[PDB]
Parts: sequence; C-alpha cells; structure tokens
Amino acid sequence: EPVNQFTGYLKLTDNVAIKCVDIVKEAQSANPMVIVNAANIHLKHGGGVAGALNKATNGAMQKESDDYIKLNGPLTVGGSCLLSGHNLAKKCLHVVGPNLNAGEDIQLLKAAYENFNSQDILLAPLLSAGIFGAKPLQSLQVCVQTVRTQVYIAVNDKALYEQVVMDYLDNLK
Repeated sequence: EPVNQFTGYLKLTDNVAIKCVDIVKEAQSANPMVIVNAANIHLKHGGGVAGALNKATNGAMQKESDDYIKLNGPLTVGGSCLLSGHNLAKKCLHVVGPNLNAGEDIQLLKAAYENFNSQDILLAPLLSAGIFGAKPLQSLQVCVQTVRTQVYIAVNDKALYEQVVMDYLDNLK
C-alpha cells in the first residue's frame, strides 16, 4: 500500500536518480505511482522494455493499448499517452523515444523526456535503449538536461551503471 518506496538510488542531480536493477522487479519493490514504458507509436508492446512490462501485466497493458489505438490512433515520436499501470504501478506513461535503427532523429529524445515533466514522480527505463539504437549514456545525458520532476531510472546494464558512477565521482566538488 505505501507508494514510491524508492531506495538504493544514486542521485545524479536533485531530479534524476539511477539504480542498477530490473525495472519489473523494481516496480514490485517500489510500488510507484507512475511507471514509464518505452513504447512505439502503435503501442505494440513487444520486445525490450515494452514486452517485459506487457508480459508482467499478463497482456492487460496490450488489451488497453489496443482499445486506445482503435479510439484515438497512434502517438507521434516524442509523444506520450497516460494509461493504467495495471499491477506494476497506478499509471503507465507510454513514451515514444526515437528509434535510431529506423532512422528517427536522436534529438526527439528531448521531446520524449519532456513528457516525464507531466508527472511528479516516475520509475523509468532510459529511452531509446536496446534495439532502439541510442547509446544509453547519451539517453541519460538528455534525461538529466530535460527532466525537472523526480525520475528514478532503472538500468539492467552493469557497464553503463559503472560508467555513470565514475562520471558522478569525477563531477564531485
């Protein structure tokens, strides 16, 4: 019943925190009010983070998303829609980052991350990671520059996490 039980994070900024953990396991531990999905414009929740979140909801996320698409049509790259979080969180903010492997512009990560500013506290993966083709360190940099609300980033990437920690240490004054 208590929500937003975030713990074990490294606060890169007063806004952005990071933890090396699987996002589905982290949603179970933290009970977030909002989880971000790394969606495509058609809300076809397969592969990567979207497939993992949809599977955790036993396909309830996909059923609701299919209803949303039938009534409202697809999203735009850089856009988002707020839907149920099902058993992962109260709400799911489906955000579409650019797919560099589809030739979409990496700069659309600024518009994509700006959607995070519509919720106060969020659990999120890094956008455009996996086969979306953006280097996760670059996605994290856009996140730090753009997000103004409280975002808790879950990464299942030891190489990335350790480099982020080293960058944090180098930036200490």
